[PDB]
Amino acid sequence: NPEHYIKHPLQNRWALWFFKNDKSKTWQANLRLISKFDTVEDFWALYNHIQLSSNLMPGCDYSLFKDGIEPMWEDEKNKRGGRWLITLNKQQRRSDLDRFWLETLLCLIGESFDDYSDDVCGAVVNVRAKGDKIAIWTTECENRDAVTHIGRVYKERLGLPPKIVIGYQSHADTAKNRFVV
Ligand SMILES: CO[C@@H]1[C@H](O)[C@@H](COP(=O)(O)O[P@](=O)([SeH])OP(=O)(O)O)O[C@H]1n1c[n+](C)c2c(=O)[nH]c(N)nc21
Repeated sequence: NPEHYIKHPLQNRWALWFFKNDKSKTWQANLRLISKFDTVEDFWALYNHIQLSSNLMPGCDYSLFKDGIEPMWEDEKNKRGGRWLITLNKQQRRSDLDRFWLETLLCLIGESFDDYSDDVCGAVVNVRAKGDKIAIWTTECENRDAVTHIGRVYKERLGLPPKIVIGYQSHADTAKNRFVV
């Protein structure tokens, strides 16, 4: 009976990355691979072992990306892409940051965007004194149907009311909203 002893494989293998701001080093040198996983059980083992985003020192990031995609604009799968951005105020560090981030992780590993989950590259949480950010990165900023489907599903999974609007920005511009939902 395979069900009783095999781990549950995920559709993709994922890599978790950590960034710590250190002014001595370049941005790329501050980015480090923590580990990879490709089962539900190994996901939770990693998540349960690491700090909540709300407990990270200001200036740190977590990134969860499909194995083979580095969490940087320069990666072949990100250079023509962009991000759905969730901007948090300082009070939301306490109320929403960790629950939004875990919901974002599950959207990725559970492949929650139907046919368009293949357009997903990964997600990033930035812990910053001026206000935290969470973002889902996708591979092609010109694929309007894929980008807007991901954005609408993401907004509903986060539980954001219609009085909130979230925006999608291309990395080429970051390096202006193209879409809003
Ligand atoms: C070279 O500087 C860039 C960014 O200007 C710098 C800060 O990115 P970042 O840490 O995303 O900005 P925040 O601290 Se949330 O603050 P604002 O976005 O300015 O409100 O971090 C570097 N950086 C940030 N990212 C995401 C990248 C990247 O993908 N590739 C490269 N080459 N650099 C990146």
